[PDB]
Order: sequence, then C-alpha cells, then structure tokens
Amino acid sequence: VDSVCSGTLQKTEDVHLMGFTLSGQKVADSPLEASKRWAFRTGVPPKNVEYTEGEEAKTCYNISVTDPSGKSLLLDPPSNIRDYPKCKTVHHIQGQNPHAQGIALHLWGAFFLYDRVASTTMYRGKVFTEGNIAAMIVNKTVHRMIFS
Amino acid sequence: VDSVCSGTLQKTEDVHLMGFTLSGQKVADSPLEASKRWAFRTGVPPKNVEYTEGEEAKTCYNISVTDPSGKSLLLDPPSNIRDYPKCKTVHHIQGQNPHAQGIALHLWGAFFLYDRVASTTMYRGKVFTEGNIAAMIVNKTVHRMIFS
Amino acid sequence: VDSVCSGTLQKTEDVHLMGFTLSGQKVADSPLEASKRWAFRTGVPPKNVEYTEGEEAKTCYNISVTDPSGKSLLLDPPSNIRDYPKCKTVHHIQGQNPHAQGIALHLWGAFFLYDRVASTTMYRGKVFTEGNIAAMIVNKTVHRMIFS
Amino acid sequence: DESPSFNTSTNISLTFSYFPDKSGENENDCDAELRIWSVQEDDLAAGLSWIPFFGPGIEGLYTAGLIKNQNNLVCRLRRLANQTAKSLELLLRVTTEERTFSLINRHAIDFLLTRWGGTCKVLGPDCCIGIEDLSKNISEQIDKIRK
Amino acid sequence: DESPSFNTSTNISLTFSYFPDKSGENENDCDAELRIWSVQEDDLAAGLSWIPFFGPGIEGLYTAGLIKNQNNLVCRLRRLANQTAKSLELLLRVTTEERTFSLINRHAIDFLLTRWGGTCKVLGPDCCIGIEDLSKNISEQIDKIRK
Amino acid sequence: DESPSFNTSTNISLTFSYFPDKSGENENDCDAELRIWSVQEDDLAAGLSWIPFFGPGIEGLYTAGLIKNQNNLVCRLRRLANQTAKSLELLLRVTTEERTFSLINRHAIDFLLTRWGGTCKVLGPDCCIGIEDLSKNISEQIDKIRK
Ligand SMILES: *[C@@H]1O[C@H](CO)[C@@H](O[C@@H]2O[C@H](CO)[C@@H](O[C@@H]3O[C@H](CO)[C@@H](O)[C@H](O)[C@@H]3O)[C@H](O)[C@H]2NC(C)=O)[C@H](O)[C@H]1NC(C)=O
Ligand SMILES: *[C@@H]1O[C@H](CO)[C@@H](O[C@@H]2O[C@H](CO)[C@@H](O[C@@H]3O[C@H](CO)[C@@H](O)[C@H](O)[C@@H]3O)[C@H](O)[C@H]2NC(C)=O)[C@H](O)[C@H]1NC(C)=O
Ligand SMILES: *[C@@H]1O[C@H](CO)[C@@H](O[C@@H]2O[C@H](CO)[C@@H](O[C@@H]3O[C@H](CO)[C@@H](O)[C@H](O)[C@@H]3O)[C@H](O)[C@H]2NC(C)=O)[C@H](O)[C@H]1NC(C)=O
Ligand SMILES: *[C@@H]1O[C@H](CO)[C@@H](O[C@@H]2O[C@H](CO)[C@@H](O)[C@H](O)[C@H]2NC(C)=O)[C@H](O)[C@H]1NC(C)=O
Ligand SMILES: *[C@@H]1O[C@H](CO)[C@@H](O[C@@H]2O[C@H](CO)[C@@H](O)[C@H](O)[C@H]2NC(C)=O)[C@H](O)[C@H]1NC(C)=O
Ligand SMILES: *[C@@H]1O[C@H](CO)[C@@H](O[C@@H]2O[C@H](CO)[C@@H](O)[C@H](O)[C@H]2NC(C)=O)[C@H](O)[C@H]1NC(C)=O
Ligand SMILES: *[C@@H]1O[C@H](CO)[C@@H](O[C@@H]2O[C@H](CO)[C@@H](O)[C@H](O)[C@H]2NC(C)=O)[C@H](O)[C@H]1NC(C)=O
Ligand SMILES: *[C@@H]1O[C@H](CO)[C@@H](O[C@@H]2O[C@H](CO)[C@@H](O)[C@H](O)[C@H]2NC(C)=O)[C@H](O)[C@H]1NC(C)=O
Ligand SMILES: *[C@@H]1O[C@H](CO)[C@@H](O[C@@H]2O[C@H](CO)[C@@H](O)[C@H](O)[C@H]2NC(C)=O)[C@H](O)[C@H]1NC(C)=O
Repeated sequence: VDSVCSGTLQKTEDVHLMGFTLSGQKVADSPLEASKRWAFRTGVPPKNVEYTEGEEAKTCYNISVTDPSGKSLLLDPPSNIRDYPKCKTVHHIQGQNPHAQGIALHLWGAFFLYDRVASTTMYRGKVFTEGNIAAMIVNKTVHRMIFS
Repeated sequence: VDSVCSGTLQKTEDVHLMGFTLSGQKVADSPLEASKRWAFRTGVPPKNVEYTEGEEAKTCYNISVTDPSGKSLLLDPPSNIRDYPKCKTVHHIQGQNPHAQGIALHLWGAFFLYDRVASTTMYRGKVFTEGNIAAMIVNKTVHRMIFS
Repeated sequence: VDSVCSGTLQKTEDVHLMGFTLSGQKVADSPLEASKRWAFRTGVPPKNVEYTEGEEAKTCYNISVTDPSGKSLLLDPPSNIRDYPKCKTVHHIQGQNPHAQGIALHLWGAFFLYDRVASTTMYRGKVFTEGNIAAMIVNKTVHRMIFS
Repeated sequence: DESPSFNTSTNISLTFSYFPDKSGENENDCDAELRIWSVQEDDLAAGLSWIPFFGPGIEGLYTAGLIKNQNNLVCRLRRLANQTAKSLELLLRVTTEERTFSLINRHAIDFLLTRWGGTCKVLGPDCCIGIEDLSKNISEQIDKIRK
Repeated sequence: DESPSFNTSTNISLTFSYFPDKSGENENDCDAELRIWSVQEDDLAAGLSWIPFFGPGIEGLYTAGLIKNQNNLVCRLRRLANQTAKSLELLLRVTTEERTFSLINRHAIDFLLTRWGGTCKVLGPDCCIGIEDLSKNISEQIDKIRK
Repeated sequence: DESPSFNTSTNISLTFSYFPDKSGENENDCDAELRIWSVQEDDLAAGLSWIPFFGPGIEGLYTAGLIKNQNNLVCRLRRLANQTAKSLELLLRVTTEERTFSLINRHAIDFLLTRWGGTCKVLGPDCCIGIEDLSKNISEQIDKIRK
C-alpha cells in the first residue's frame, strides 16, 4: 500500500540493513579493475556505520598499502572491524605506493564492507568487499523463514 | 495493571538498568568457586553494555591472568571501564595459565560488572563482580525517594 | 504557541545543537584571563558530546601543558577531535606546570568546544574555544535559507 | 510486555509491576535486603555540584538506596535480571561494537515502537488513546441541541 | 516515504514494498539469485547457544538465507542499496564519530517521527489512527437510545 | 517544555519559540550579530559532492550563516545555551562513555516520549491529536440521516 501508515515496526530489532555487493550489481571486480575505483586523499575523516545482514560476496580483498618507507597508507583496523563473513574468493594484495598521500577512499561513494560494518575507507589487512546498504523492515517471523 | 498502556515513560532518563549480583542470588562467590565459572576461549568478541544503577557487591575480584610468557590473557580495559563502585570485599588475584588461549568468558552467560558497564569478558586489573541486569521505569520522584 | 504540541519534528536531522561561545557572552577571553577559568583535577572522567553547528569563534586556544618531567597533563585527543572550525584568532600556548595533577576541567561548567564535539576537558594540541550548546528544531527549509 | 514500572505505594512503599508468573517461580532464592548505588543526581545540593570540577569525584560520586521486600518485588527484580540475561547476550552477539552499547536508548525506542509502531483501533487492546473527554464532548454537543 | 517492508506472500513467497518507480528503472542490471548471511539468532537450538562461551564463535556465527526474484524485488533491493548510498554518505559527513554509527537506531527514530512528530487530523493522510471501533461504539450508543 | 523551534517569519525573518521568561532575564549581555558555521549539506552542488573523495575536505567543509537579532532571539539563543549547561553536565556525569554521546538522538527520543510516553485524553492539554476532521465526519454522518 502507498500510505505512510503501511508497514509496522514492533521492535528496533526488526530494522534490517542489508549489504549488497557491487559484484551483485554486475560491476567488474577483478583486482586490477576494482583498484581503479580506489584512491588516496587527505582532509577526509573515515566514517564507519553498522549494518545487520549482507550478501555472500563473490570477491573480496585483503589489502596492505604503504608509502615507500614502509608506513601504511591504510588505517589500522578498529576493534569492531572483522573480516567479511562470506567471501568466495579473496584477493590478497600487499605493496607500496611511490607518491600517494592520505587514506583510501572509494570513488563511487560505495562502501568498503566488512563484518557488519560499512566504511568510507579501506582498512589495512582486513577482508572487504565493495557494496552499498539498504534499510527495510523484517519481522522475526519473516526473518526466521529466510535464514532458518 | 496487565495492559500494554500501563506505565508511563516521560524521559529516557527514567529508564533504569539495575545490576544485581550473583552473590545476591545466593551463589557461591569464594574465589576458588567463582573461578569455576570463568573460562578462556577464542573466536568470541567481547561485548560491553551500559547500565545505570547496581547492587552493593558482597564480593569483587581484581584479576590479572597471563600466559607463561607474561602476556596477559585478559584484555586491557577500555577508557570507560572503572572499578566497581561498591565492593565489601575485593579478591586480588595475579597469576599465569600454563595452557589457556583467548579471553575470559563467563560460563553462565552472566556479566562481569564494573562501574556502570556490564561485559561478556573479564578486564585485566579492574574490579568486578558477577551479575545480571534488569530494565525498569522509575520516574525522578520515585528515584529521589529511594536514593535521596 | 505555549502548547506541548507546538512544534514539529519530522526527522532526527532536524534536531540542531548549536555551540555558542563565551566570547559571544561578552566574557573576557584574553589568554591570561581565560586561563583563570581552567583548572586541574583528579577523580573526574572527561566526557564528550556531539553537536551540529556553532558560532564563528572570536578567539581559540591551541594548548599543551605538561608536568615538569615533560609528560602531558592534558589528554591525548580522540580520533573524533578536530580543531575548531572557524577561529578568528588562535592562541598557541605551550608550557609546564610545577605542581598540578589530573586533567583540565572548565570551572564554570562550560564546555571546551572543538569541531562538532563539546568536552568537559581540554585536549592537548587541539584548537578549542569555550562555550555552551543549545538544542532546537530547525527543518531543512529553514536550514537552507540560513546557511545557503 | 513492556518495561516494568516501579511505583511508590498506591515510609517508602514500593510497587513493582513485573511478575514472573506471566516460568516456575516460587518461594525464595534471594536476599530480601537490597542495598544499591546510583550516581549523584542531586540538584545543586552543594550549589556548584553540577560542575565536573566541583563535583565530588569518583570516590564521592555515588548515592545509596534501599529497597525492601514488601511484596517480594526484590526477588522478582532479582529473578528478572536472571532472565533478562539470555536476550541481552543474544542482542550483544549481533552488535559489532564492543566498546559500549546504549541499552537505555534501545529500551526507550522499543517502548515507543510497541505503542506506536502499529495502527490504532479506538478503544482497543494494545493501543493507548483516551476517549473519555472526546465522548463527553460528543455528549455535550447532543446536550447543546436542546431548543 | 518510510522504511520499506519485506513481507511473506499475501515455499517462501516474498513481498517488497519498495518500487523505484516512486528514477529511470527498467529491465535488469542485477542477479536474480541473492544468497545472504545473518548472525545466528536461533533460540536455544544448542540449549546453551545464547552464552558467548558456548556460542559457535566467528567461524560458525553466520546463518544462510536465499531470496528469489519472484517480483523482481531483489533487483529492487539491489537498486535501493545503490540509491541509499548518497544520503548515507551525506549523513556520515555530518557525524564526527568515526568508530561506528547506529543507523539502525536512527531509522527506528525517524520511523516514529514521521508518524508522530506532527499532529493528527482524524481519518487523514500521513497519520495513523483507527476509528472503526470508535465509530462502531458511537453507532452502538445510538442503538442503546431505543426505548 | 519541549525542544524550541526556529521558524521563518510567519529577507530571512526568524522566529524562536524559547523565552527565558518561562529566570531573571532582561536587556542585553550578548552580541546581536551571530555568525555561524554548519557542515555542507548541499545537494549535488558539485554533482559528485556527496562522495567523500570528491568532497571538499576539512578546509572547505563548512558553510556560513547569519542570524540577526530581530526579536532578541539571538540573545535568547545565547541565554539558552548558558542554561542548558547544567543539565547537560549532569547528564554526562551519569554517562560512562567518554568518547562521545549522541545528544541528538537523546532529544529526538525525549521529544517523542513527552507526546507519546503517556496516555491521551481527547481534546486535552499535553497530548497531540486532531479531531476537526473526525467531528466533521460525525457531523457529515448526521447530515446523511436526512430522508
Ligand atoms: C589478510 O592479510 C593480512 C596481511 O596483509 C593477514 O594478516 C597476517 O596475520 C598473521 C596471523 O595473525 C600474522 O602473522 C604473525 O605475525 C606476527 C607478528 O605480528 C609474527 O610474530 C608471527 O610469527 C606470525 O607471522 C601476519 O603478520 C599478519 N600480517 C599483517 C600485515 O598484519 C591476514 O591473515 C589476512 N586474512 C586472511 C583471512 O587471510
Ligand atoms: C587492581 O589490581 C591491579 C593489579 O592487578 C592494581 O593496579 C596497580 O595500580 C598501581 C597504581 O596505579 C600500579 O602501580 C604503579 O605502576 C607503575 C607502572 O605502571 C610504577 O611506575 C609505579 O611505581 C607504581 O608501582 C600497578 O602497577 C598496577 N598494576 C597493574 C598490573 O596494572 C589496582 O590498583 C587494583 N585495584 C584496587 C582497587 O586495588
Ligand atoms: C596546535 O598546536 C600543536 C602543538 O601544540 C600543533 O601540532 C604540531 O603539528 C605539527 C604538524 O603535524 C607537528 O610537527 C611534526 O612533528 C613530527 C613529530 O611528531 C616531526 O617528525 C615533524 O618533522 C614535524 O615537526 C608538531 O610536532 C605538532 N606538535 C605537537 C606537540 O603535537 C598544531 O599544528 C597546532 N594547530 C594549528 C591549527 O596550528
Ligand atoms: C550505483 O551503481 C551505478 C551503476 O553501475 C554506478 O554508476 C557508475 O558510476 C561510475 C562513476 O560515476 C561510472 O563510471 C559508471 O559508468 C556508472 N555505471 C553505469 C552502468 O552507468 C553508481 O556509481 C553506483 N553508485 C553506488 C553508490 O554504488
Ligand atoms: C540465573 O540463576 C540461575 C540459578 O542459579 C542459574 O542456574 C545455574 O546454572 C548453572 C549453569 O547451567 C548450573 O550449574 C546451576 O546448577 C544452576 N543453579 C541452579 C540453582 O539451578 C543460571 O545459570 C543463572 N543465569 C544467569 C544468566 O545468571
Ligand atoms: C553562563 O554565563 C554566566 C554569565 O557570565 C556565567 O556567570 C558567571 O559565573 C562565574 C562563576 O560562577 C562568576 O565568577 C561570574 O561573575 C558570573 N558572571 C556574571 C556576569 O554574573 C555562568 O557561569 C555561565 N555558565 C555557563 C555554563 O556558561
Ligand atoms: C512519578 O510517578 C508517581 C507514581 O509512581 C506519580 O505519582 C502519582 O501520580 C498520580 C497521577 O498524577 C496521582 O494521582 C498520585 O496521587 C501520585 N502519587 C504520589 C504519591 O505522588 C508522580 O506524579 C510522578 N511524578 C512526576 C513529576 O511525574
Ligand atoms: C510478522 O509479519 C507477518 C507479515 O509479513 C505477519 O503475518 C500476517 O499477519 C496478519 C495480521 O496478524 C494476518 O492476517 C496474516 O494471516 C499473517 N500471515 C502469516 C502468513 O502469518 C505476522 O503476524 C507477523 N508476526 C508477528 C509475530 O508479529
Ligand atoms: C519547514 O518549516 C516551515 C516553518 O518554519 C514550514 O513553512 C510553513 O508551513 C505551513 C504548513 O505547511 C504553511 O502554512 C506555511 O505557509 C509555510 N511557510 C513557508 C514560508 O513555507 C515548511 O512547510 C516546512 N518545510 C517542510 C518541507 O516541511
């Protein structure tokens, strides 16, 4: 129904934020292609946001990037950053950048997805996949049937 | 009254989360007994949750446990972890475990209680007591009479 | 209108917390005067609170204070503490205290204002201004006209 | 159902709306005495008490209270804590944030959601609305029809 | 409008209230198959499962589900995520807290604000209130007037 | 009472619902001029502005606004901040979390709690409900009784 009143939210638990991948959006995810969407920049503070469920990822990345001196250009992961839950193929990459400064920011405005945490930046050594999230109401009964 | 509408919540301040001890639940709290409820494990991320008031504790523990090499098996306390407010008797314990790995998790699913913070794990060097918390509505007028 | 129902809040975004300075409250802000309102103390845990908009500051301070041994008496700034957004004149001060202990607490109960964060204490090396905050409802339409 | 409430009587008579009967619970496995602590929320008792600097500090921070087992409520409180645990652990499992968790704001929201997430059926169970003054006005209108 | 809902039918028939038609969206730029993961919210399946210690741990932490493209909803879900992004980035710009953000509590509050921030005009658009039982009682009162 | 609101007129006429008269407050201890800053919430002004990477950065992050003392509101705003302080410090005393605090979400919840925590008495003070269209429909029903 198109009405504002259509829909019921009984507990906060029934708000579900789902992470959908860019691979699921038929976007090229090869490491060489994927990296063309990532870029370094200063003056931007990385932000993180919690979500509840996510799509099984086609591909993920486990990346460490430094400057020539060996100092990471990627931020150390916060306590609450865990490797993405379900990746079919992880791309482990470790290297250095000759002339880059700041932090890794996704170009499309998409998020770096980890385990129930989306971010505007790439965390060093943590498994992630690219994606976006969407909010919806799912009651427990509906939730129980899907996941079981 | 048994009705959903029974009860009024005027401000968020009127939600009170009280910490009740296991000693108050006539549970053996001697250090040798108490420790039989604590155990080490990996793969579990410690969680913390804020509460508002608590019972004066009968006994508390100030514990540090490491591995043989001297590295703590207990997590360093976060900024917001303070010693439990009111302990009648504190049990200071410091030692090492020959073959244990991970973090200290309460077996009963009870919480490690500190100063207005409940946790699924034991923090190194902080005074705690075991307990559970309960939620209720208390207006300021009711609150003022009790605590005064 | 004086009624409880007077006023509408459609999104949480429409709650605005504005930071007003003490200089805007015709309070002496010269470094030598300003510092008479700051004092060190133990047993108090510094608290921070987020706000949304603030007044352009007349004067700000960028302060570092240690003990004689060189150890800072001011707390290291948390990830989310950024220099105050708009200061007309910053007072950079760096020195030591012969016999002081604890953290810097504002005497008036006013807040140390940074970039969208108010605090009960002074953070080492971060630009701040003194002030208080106020809560109000501003819809986007009203907001768009002001800031543009 | 809904966050239980803790009222005063109808010194210090207390009422606690939660009964575990609504769970095999009988007799006593709890201490009737319940001494408790809360952060000093006093209003200008020392005048400058609100200011952090002039605040008591961690040592004098707490205030003490006592709750007696007038209607076996303490034990019900005690039991309640024991049962809250499971749901609370499950809640936390889902959360990724380790540092803290505002259970307080969660309960406040859930309180509202239960009474306003849905749609109201006037004079019906599970919804709060008062019609005594509306129906009285309907009746007052019918009284105005005279002559 | 309001957080879309995801209902079951009227196995596993699913309904998704969001349509991008309410944006030039047609055909398909998404996979019909949607396999997903969620944290085990099972109720005492292992009996002691709720307890962290007896919990599965990060490896066995997740449960798997499948959503089919019955009404092209998956793609609508997929599209929805793509559009949510902009507002979500702008939201985060404003926030100073980097560590986390409870978008979940924000949506819950905004849901309530939309339906209760304002003032109600009985039997009107944008407000939820039910008058079927109130007007039936008005009608029942008029029936009681007999003799 | 309730979070004050800041409306526009009935350029840039402004209305501020808070009056300290509802506190010995008279004359002026504040600057009429009020220049302020807010985070750029512009909608695609640069097209790609929403994206963090293409965002201005901390230096160009802020937007500037001006509020004039048309009805001495600025000083009332100013005073309001001064008085908010005490309650705000007391609030924070209770909190254990040091890192941050979402006062914003707290106010949003308290707003709702005041207008919906309790139970409504139709057409009564302290509750928001609209009966003009309901009573008009009651009147329209009585008009339908004709013949
Ligand atoms: C994702 O990639 C990172 C590397 O970029 C992997 O992290 C690596 O994890 C192992 C095990 O924790 C670390 O090995 C140990 O390091 C310590 C020193 O810290 C050393 O004393 C031990 O002997 C051992 O070698 C390794 O250093 C760490 N690397 C970094 C740079 O942090 C991570 O495991 C990958 N994730 C997955 C799912 O494969
Ligand atoms: C709870 O037990 C812990 C020990 O497990 C007690 O912590 C101890 O606190 C004192 C005072 O802060 C520390 O002493 C000082 O340590 C520094 C080095 O960090 C040293 O330079 C000083 O000369 C002095 O000895 C002590 O190290 C610390 N121990 C640990 C392991 O952190 C704590 O005080 C107990 N709580 C209560 C309420 O008694
Ligand atoms: C506010 O005042 C503080 C000082 O109290 C200023 O902080 C200073 O920032 C610069 C640039 O980040 C630091 O310089 C660099 O330090 C590193 C060592 O950390 C050194 O290797 C470099 O060669 C360089 O000198 C400086 O150390 C730092 N000082 C402190 C005490 O943190 C800050 O810039 C002032 N803010 C404004 C807006 O002016
Ligand atoms: C949402 O998905 C669309 C569709 O792919 C993305 O659009 C792409 O945007 C980039 C950057 O502007 C362009 O180079 C591509 O050509 C676009 N693709 C198509 C098919 O037009 C959009 O950027 C995505 N945004 C988010 C937040 O995920
Ligand atoms: C709540 O209290 C009960 C009562 O003590 C606890 O039950 C105990 O559970 C352990 C572990 O399963 C058993 O070994 C004991 O025999 C039980 N005690 C009794 C008297 O039956 C229960 O575990 C507590 N749970 C929490 C969350 O505190
Ligand atoms: C709010 O502003 C008033 C007005 O300046 C402050 O009052 C001052 O308080 C200090 C400390 O008690 C006194 O020494 C001054 O004499 C007071 N000023 C005046 C003009 O009376 C008050 O402290 C401020 N409080 C906050 C929270 O900002
Ligand atoms: C705090 O809650 C108490 C109930 O626990 C309220 O007290 C009763 O309120 C009703 C309705 O106004 C009165 O009929 C009773 O006579 C009150 N009893 C007593 C002993 O006060 C109390 O009003 C609430 N306080 C506030 C400020 O809301
Ligand atoms: C969970 O949500 C579903 C809808 O997705 C609810 O199911 C329907 O509820 C209505 C109203 O009670 C009934 O008329 C339908 O027959 C229900 N259908 C089914 C298949 O159950 C369901 O009631 C909700 N569950 C809870 C516990 O609130
Ligand atoms: C934003 O708030 C303003 C009030 O400050 C609203 O403006 C008035 O709204 C009423 C009711 O719709 C109208 O009768 C007035 O004519 C409006 N005045 C003006 C100057 O617009 C405004 O509608 C609100 N905006 C939104 C999008 O909700």
